[PDB]
Amino acid sequence: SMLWVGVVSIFPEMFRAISDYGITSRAVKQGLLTLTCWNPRVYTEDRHQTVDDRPFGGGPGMVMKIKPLEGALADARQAAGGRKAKVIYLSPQGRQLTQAGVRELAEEEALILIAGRYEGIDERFIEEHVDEEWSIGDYVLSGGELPAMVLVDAVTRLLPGALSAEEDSFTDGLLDCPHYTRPEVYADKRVPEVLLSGNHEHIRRWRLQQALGRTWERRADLLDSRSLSGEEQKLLAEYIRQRD
Amino acid sequence: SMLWVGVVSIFPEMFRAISDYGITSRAVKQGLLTLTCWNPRVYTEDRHQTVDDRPFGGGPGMVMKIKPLEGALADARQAAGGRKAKVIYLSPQGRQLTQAGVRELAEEEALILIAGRYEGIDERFIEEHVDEEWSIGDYVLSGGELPAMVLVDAVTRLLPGALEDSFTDGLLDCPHYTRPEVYADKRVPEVLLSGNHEHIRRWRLQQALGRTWERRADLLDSRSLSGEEQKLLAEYIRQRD
Ligand SMILES: Nc1ncnc2c1ncn2[C@@H]1O[C@H](C[C@@H](N)CC[C@H](N)C(=O)O)[C@@H](O)[C@H]1O
Ligand SMILES: Nc1ncnc2c1ncn2[C@@H]1O[C@H](C[C@@H](N)CC[C@H](N)C(=O)O)[C@@H](O)[C@H]1O
Ligand SMILES: [Mn+2]
Ligand SMILES: [Mn+2]
Ligand SMILES: [Mn+2]
Ligand code: NA
Ligand code: NA
Repeated sequence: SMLWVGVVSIFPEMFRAISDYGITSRAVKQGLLTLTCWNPRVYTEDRHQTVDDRPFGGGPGMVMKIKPLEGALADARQAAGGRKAKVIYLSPQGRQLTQAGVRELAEEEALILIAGRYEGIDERFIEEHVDEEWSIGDYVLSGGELPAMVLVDAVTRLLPGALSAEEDSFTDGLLDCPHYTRPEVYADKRVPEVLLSGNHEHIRRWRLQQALGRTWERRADLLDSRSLSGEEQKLLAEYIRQRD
Repeated sequence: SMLWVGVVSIFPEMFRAISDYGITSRAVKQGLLTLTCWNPRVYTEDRHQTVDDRPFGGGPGMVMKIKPLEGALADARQAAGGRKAKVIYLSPQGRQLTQAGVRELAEEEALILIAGRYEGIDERFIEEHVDEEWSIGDYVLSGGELPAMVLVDAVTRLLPGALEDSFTDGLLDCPHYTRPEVYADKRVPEVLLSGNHEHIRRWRLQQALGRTWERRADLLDSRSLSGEEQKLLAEYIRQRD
């Protein structure tokens, strides 16, 4: 396989959402992706120990112990074999996931994703064993399982033969253009005429202007980090004066 | 139920990740959350159950056809009953989901989440039927199913009785420690083992402030840093190598 992924989670069977459905399922079948789970409860000191314990200093919730996690990671590294496995902890305190980040992660041989639960995992585990911390965004979820599946799904799309990933939002810093399909007219709304009767340069130009315009209206910060050209400044100026 | 959620998806089986697990599963059981799926493949009139069609203007991929989506939303809106249902489309082109956004969505009685597939859904469906578009972040996924579950999970945490946070009041969370006191030559900070609530309260606030400053200074700029916090953060900064 092109990419080996090992997931450290207390709910391995949640990962059926990506292993049984979509591109990730197809990539596993096609052999582009190997997906494996490692339950920390199977690695406790003895069968009478929980993965979690009480936080030192008080406060709400439970914290995940270092020993169950350290066991699961050791066993997962062993299964990675000769691959250079990057150990990622899914955390709201990590590097914000972006398409550029997804392209970087898609070049790795192996990835060991650590899906936290409760209030989090012990800092000494992160300090010792985690290579990088990643966030899917600025919000708090109950576990790192949906974030790990978000990472895996975004990365898998970029694997050769998995799917257009070179016609997307955040590829050239722009948002995508609108998409239209049959019928030509639906509920008093017709498909733009350029898509129906325009040539491949008219379509290329209308699609670029719509992408520029949508990015300007919704995600202005995206244009600040992406210096527009003279063609684009003209197409966007036209969009602004014509949006109504 | 406190919150009714209807999901329009071609893979309703994927939603077992939230219906069988955690807080969302617990909230369904506790009756705080009603979760339902509406497969557009059931609102199609052919032998192989088609939801996709070819895009106008050319280019790669398929676009999701209106009729299957029209059907599933109509049926979902009927099931919402007398609830004020907000129709959200999960899109990388929508409003970026943040904790403040999660707090706003948690005040709604009903939500109809539209989980797209392929290259997207027809713009005329979004223009006609969708109230707001939401993104989970600046990256592209193959479908709107993981994003819809991300929304539902973040919102459910804020439902009274479902369960301070890393994006609440500006700051990121402090580090967490548990048993043993010493592991592989690494000991838990002494403040945490001491037992003085004010010492712990101030150390924890300082570590949050410090972690936010180091990693997410942007969060701090858009925050009302008190005299207590300015002092604790100044101390965090000056007392590090
Ligand atoms: N936005 C996110 N992106 C990636 N992982 C997340 C995100 N939100 C929550 N998590 C995961 O969910 C786990 C459990 C969370 N309830 C704890 C969050 C923690 N109390 C904090 O505020 O940082 C975390 O340890 C992460 O693994
Ligand atoms: N970051 C995201 N946040 C919310 N939904 C997403 C996100 N990424 C992809 N999607 C969903 O996945 C569907 C299919 C995507 N492959 C299409 C994305 C589209 N080509 C674009 O660049 O905007 C979209 O219609 C959305 O429903
Ligand atoms: Mn596209
Ligand atoms: Mn139109
Ligand atoms: Mn917290
Ligand atoms: Na035609
Ligand atoms: Na705190």
